[PDB]
Amino acid sequence: KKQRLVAEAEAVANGKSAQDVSKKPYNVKYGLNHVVALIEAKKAKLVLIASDVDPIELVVFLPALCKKMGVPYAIVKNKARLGTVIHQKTAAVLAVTEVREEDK
Amino acid sequence: PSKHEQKRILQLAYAIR
Amino acid sequence: TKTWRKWHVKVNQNEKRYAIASAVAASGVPSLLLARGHRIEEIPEVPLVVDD
Amino acid sequence: GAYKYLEELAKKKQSDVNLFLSRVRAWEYRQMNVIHRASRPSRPDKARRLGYKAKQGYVIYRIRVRRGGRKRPVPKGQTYGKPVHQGVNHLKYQRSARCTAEERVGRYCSNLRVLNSYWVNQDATYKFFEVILVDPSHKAIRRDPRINWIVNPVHKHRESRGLTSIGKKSRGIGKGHRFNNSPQHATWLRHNTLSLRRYR
Amino acid sequence: AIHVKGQLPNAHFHKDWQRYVKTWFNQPGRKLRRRQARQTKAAKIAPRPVEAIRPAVKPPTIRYNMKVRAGRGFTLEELKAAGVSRRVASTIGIPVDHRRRNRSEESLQRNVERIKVYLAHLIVFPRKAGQPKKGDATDVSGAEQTDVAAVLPITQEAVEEAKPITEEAKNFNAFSTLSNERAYARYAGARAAFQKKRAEEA
Amino acid sequence: APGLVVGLNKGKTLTKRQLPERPSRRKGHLSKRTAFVRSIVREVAGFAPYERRVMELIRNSQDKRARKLAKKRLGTLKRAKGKIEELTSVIQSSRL
RNA sequence: UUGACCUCAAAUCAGGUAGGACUACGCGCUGAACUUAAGCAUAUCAAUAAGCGCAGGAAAAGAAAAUAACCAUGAUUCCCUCAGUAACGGCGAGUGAAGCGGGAAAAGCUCAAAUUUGAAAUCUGGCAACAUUUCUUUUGUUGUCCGAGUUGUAAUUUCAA
RNA sequence: UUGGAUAUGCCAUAUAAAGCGCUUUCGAAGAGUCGAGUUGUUUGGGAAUGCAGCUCUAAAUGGGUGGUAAAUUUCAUCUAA
Repeated sequence: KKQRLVAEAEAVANGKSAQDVSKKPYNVKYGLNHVVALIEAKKAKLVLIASDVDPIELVVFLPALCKKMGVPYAIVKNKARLGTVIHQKTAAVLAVTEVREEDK
Repeated sequence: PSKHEQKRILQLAYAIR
Repeated sequence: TKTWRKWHVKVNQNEKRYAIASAVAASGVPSLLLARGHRIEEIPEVPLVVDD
Repeated sequence: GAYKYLEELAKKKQSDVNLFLSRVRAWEYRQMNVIHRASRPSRPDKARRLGYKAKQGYVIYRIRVRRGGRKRPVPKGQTYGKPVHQGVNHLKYQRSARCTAEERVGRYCSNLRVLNSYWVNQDATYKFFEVILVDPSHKAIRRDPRINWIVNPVHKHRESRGLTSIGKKSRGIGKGHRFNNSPQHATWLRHNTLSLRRYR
Repeated sequence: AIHVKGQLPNAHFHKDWQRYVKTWFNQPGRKLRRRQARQTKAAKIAPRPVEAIRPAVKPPTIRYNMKVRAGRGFTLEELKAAGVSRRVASTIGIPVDHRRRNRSEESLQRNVERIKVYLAHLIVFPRKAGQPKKGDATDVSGAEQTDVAAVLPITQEAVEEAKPITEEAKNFNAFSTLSNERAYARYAGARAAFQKKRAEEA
Repeated sequence: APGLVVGLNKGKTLTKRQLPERPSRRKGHLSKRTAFVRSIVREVAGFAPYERRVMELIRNSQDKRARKLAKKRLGTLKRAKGKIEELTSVIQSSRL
């Protein structure tokens, strides 16, 4: 992120199209509030729930929420695997909302 | 484009200058 | 002895004004000035009024 | 966000989910110490709405307080006085167990400021509470304009002087006629003072 | 043990009252202290008046509703009518009372013309000297510390003087009307019940 | 009565204004997100044991007994009646 | 098998903080009896003394889950008044507020609950640079690493909206 | 030594931010907490004034309060945890 900001900052200093030099990011979505909001907004395409969220109330409603909203969801093993995907120690839930055409 | 990065872009451009 | 003893004492404002007017009237009588102890045996007039 | 779901789920604490979680949590909290540091809040949204931010300088402690009324510490249950003072058993502490939990944790962590606290569990012997604490010497706290006020020396031991939410509740702070005893010593001292003016 | 003429004694002096006797020997000292603090505030706050403008309101009881006193602040409805935003009113010395409201057009107008008089007589310095923005005065040489009461006092409603006697006033039994209205209000609840019971019975 | 101290419309008549609606008075109005979330939580959690007992009584058609039990559980008859109508709505919807 | 994470430990680890005194006035807890009722048990003394805890230069209280029933008022505090009144009381001895109104002073606001999601935008610390000083004694800035943080730190919103 | 102005000097990316105005709109608002019973203790609060213990435990124009308890129906006011 720092490199991209530096590169685009040099682009602005050289007075070129900074808004079009970059491309829309394609990445997994994370964060409990962010993922829950995406599921309610029907933007989530796939939901992966950590199996051992220590306060279980944080995810206990998610299977019922995903079922009502018609969002495909899975309970995957361990919080740390989801964390290492998003470069964290922990991730309660991950969400896939958009992918590339080869991965459709 | 993301506005908060646009502010960050201006900050880094100022630092480089 | 206590501090909450009554030290200050109320007088009706009208009676305060009565006394002030009576004292000013008394100051206008040469006999009362001599009796009270003033050496006015040589002053020109009572009330003694001087220029501004 | 998920905090809305957490709040409405916590309202339903006679559900099978909450009853099961109450059983297992009460068991493991009894197996720990009476006062033990909580790694994270067990009710993150309850702590969140009470003032807990998830950054350095904020601390959570769990404490279990023995329930019931107060027992007069008189020896052998004897009072030595008029019969209107012979009660020993059915007497009540005027501060809540939530106040007692806060003040025992405040003594345990003398370097911290007691922000607030919340109920987390109970059984026939204990009520379990989690106390939100703030480090006033931490720079992350000292540089946050939303929490600097607790660094000021007038907020040392808020819970001990009755300045926490439950503390103000216990001493009857409130607006209106229902209280009217309000600050008790202040209100009692206000009338019982005999104002003798100079001119009278 | 009480044998003299007069009323039965009622002295509430069975506590330790001497512990809490309050004396007023510092009354002249406090008065001078309040004077000095008031003058210190007057000199420190610049041309700005020492007292902010206040609205004209009516006390809330039958004993006092015929009088006009000073309120706390102007309502958001009054500020909108006078053309002043709530963000700038606090900056130019107009208090804001978000709790009060204008249940009558009379109270609304009363305070609107108060704000209009204040705005007409107010000199607002430009934030940066020499650059008058909107609302800023062009000349501020004549700025002075004046009294808001002198500029805009609280005015009391004055009853109209003699007026002619009309025939509808001549044919008006005041006492009978008072008795009839009191009885009408007293038994209005019973009438509503009777009209109800009549409806289901019918 | 208008302008006569005593009566039904007692008091001085000084035009009238329509006060703006205060946002605080909107409290108690059921929101769309709140209704959605509470439906999710009800599905996730279920009912309390006394709510279950009341629903059985409503099913067996002891309306007075269910009302008296709900008042015993909740404390006030108003809250009891609200709970009965809440639980009978649950019964009707589940039959639907 | 190595790893990741969680939980829990250790160190004369790096840097901090707490106690004690003071206590006239502040906030609490705990808590009598002598006394009065011409006895005395409810009551009174007194929500006092003693005891205990915790503050400040003031404290506490404070921007209405407040009054009122008006033509309506409008955070809190204090003064005068309400008022020895409404009321409580072996309705005995006794006790006993509040709204209004006048004044002193006036000042308002902050979060939780919102997807930044085309971008954790947030922050402690280590290091190195500068700068600054009531001050070589003080207080910061910028860069760079390590961490904290998505089990939620910034921005935006607080119902007056 | 300090204070608020003043003269200019320099640094400052408004590529920003903000008030105001209309929305056919929407508007998230704090739970073993409110409330109820009960037992103590308090109050001038008397059919419980506040606080506390125990038992039961809400709600969504819902919840408080309107100083005689109850059911019911309106009206004001305010928006706790």
